[PDB]
Amino acid sequence: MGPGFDFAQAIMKKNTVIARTEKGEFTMLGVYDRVAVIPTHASVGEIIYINDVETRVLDACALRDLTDTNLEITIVKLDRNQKFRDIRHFLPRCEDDYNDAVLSVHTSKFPNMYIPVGQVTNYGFLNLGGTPTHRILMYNFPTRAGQCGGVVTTTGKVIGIHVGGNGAQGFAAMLLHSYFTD
Ligand SMILES: Cc1nnc2n1CCNC2
Repeated sequence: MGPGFDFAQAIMKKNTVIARTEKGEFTMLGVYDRVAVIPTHASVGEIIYINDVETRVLDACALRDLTDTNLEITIVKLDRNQKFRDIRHFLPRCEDDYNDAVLSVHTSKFPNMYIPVGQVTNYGFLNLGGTPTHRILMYNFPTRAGQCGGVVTTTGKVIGIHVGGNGAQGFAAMLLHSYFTD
């Protein structure tokens, strides 16, 4: 409907896939080449389904800050026959707060969904389903089961991936440019 949705739509159409693990279906953001991100609670194994295609996982690391605290981001390298559009130039370099964000989701259950979540706080520390977690972004929208992995964007920036909520607020793990230097 406007410039926020236009940026979000561009990321969803070219840079997302449907990832299925033994823990369910997730929005998965492709970042560059065969490299994508997914919430660590997806529990990525040796084999993952990508748009219902059986895919070998070539390498996978969980992201953790230098305090040895969970960031809730898993980076995955897929044995896929096609590269993603490189979107690393849309990743912020530093922790920040934001105006006017959209949360975008694409699953079997929630196809082509775009939520205007408004203002995004650099919240920092969150106890996330019992796990101390750093670099959390917070927005005042009552997000639900099915939205994990959902991509959080502003006009010009891909800022995070949705990892939880409490029924009043939603929470996203920051994406930073330094996670994806090759
Ligand atoms: C690409 C990339 N960046 N960090 C990681 N990877 C794939 C292997 N695991 C960790």
